[PDB]
Amino acid sequence: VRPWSEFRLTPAEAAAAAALAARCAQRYDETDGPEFLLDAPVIAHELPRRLRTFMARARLDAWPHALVVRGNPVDDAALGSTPVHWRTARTPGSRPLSFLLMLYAGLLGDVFGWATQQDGRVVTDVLPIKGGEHTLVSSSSRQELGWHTEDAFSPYRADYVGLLSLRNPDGVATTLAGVPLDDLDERTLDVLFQERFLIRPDDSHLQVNNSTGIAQAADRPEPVAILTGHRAAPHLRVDGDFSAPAEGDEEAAAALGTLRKLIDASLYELVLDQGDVAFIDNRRAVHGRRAFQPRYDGRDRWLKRINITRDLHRSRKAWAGDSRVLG
Ligand SMILES: NC(=[NH2+])NCCC[C@H](N)C(=O)O
Ligand SMILES: O=C(O)CCC(=O)C(=O)O
Ligand SMILES: [Fe+3]
Repeated sequence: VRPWSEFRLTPAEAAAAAALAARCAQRYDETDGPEFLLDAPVIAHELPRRLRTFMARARLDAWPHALVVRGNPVDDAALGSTPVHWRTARTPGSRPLSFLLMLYAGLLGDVFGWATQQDGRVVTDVLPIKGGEHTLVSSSSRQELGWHTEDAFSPYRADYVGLLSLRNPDGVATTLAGVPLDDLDERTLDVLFQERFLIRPDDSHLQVNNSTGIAQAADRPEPVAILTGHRAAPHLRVDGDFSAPAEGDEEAAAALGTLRKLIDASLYELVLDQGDVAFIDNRRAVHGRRAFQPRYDGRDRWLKRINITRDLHRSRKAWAGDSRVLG
């Protein structure tokens, strides 16, 4: 095999991890509180050793687009109905699973949120919101969520995007694609490495997607490269919807157009069943979500998600209130 690295917890490992998260949910008032934010990486050292070994070695592999952990138990009855909105989605039934995601994430890096996304929460919610079916945000449904680097507009975007599937009864697939190196000619590749492209911020950073900097990003975007790093294993920064060539740059336009078609043709599906966790490498792969028909009956697809950077100090310029919410 697969383009991702997969780990399946044994029942005993899964019980121990869940018990750990339960303990944290008893001792800490909230997942995004400063106390648990600082303690979670240390508490994570108590997770099962086989899981910690996987996370430590897999993060260092050069190939995988995602780290996938399967087999966390989720009791639908204890979980309760899927919320109608992210504002009210911190339900007691989902609380321990949110702490669990935080613990797993603490093995990979430093977690943060965005002041302009779900009220600057660190653990956020992905669920279908009635009326937002044909939008370009993660609460869409009937409209396929086009592939994208998470927060491509920003130089402080996550290195990893964590997704915990609380329920996915219809098996809706997350979509993934890597750099199509096997099909890019060297000239096209060279152009993609140059600062000849524009990236606007996606709609989830707009004021209409929050309760009661981003402006200058979609209005006066600075030219940026789509590919960086090693020619033979580039890092990727693109958004299928919000990317564009520099004004009048027909050679960059042709390179982006080619890249769109190659990623479209190489997109593959990863189904996160209930309890599955995925950490998507936001530098090697773009990700999206297949279109699906929302239910609105209380059992809709529901994910918790979290942004992870290897170095919070790389984003010092963007620290808003504290270091864990970027502006
Ligand atoms: N090309 C795009 N649709 N980009 C935006 C992706 C959705 C974004 N990850 C969100 O949480 O809403
Ligand atoms: O809907 C999914 O499975 C992924 C959503 C997504 O792209 C995100 O919020 O990072
Ligand atoms: Fe995304």
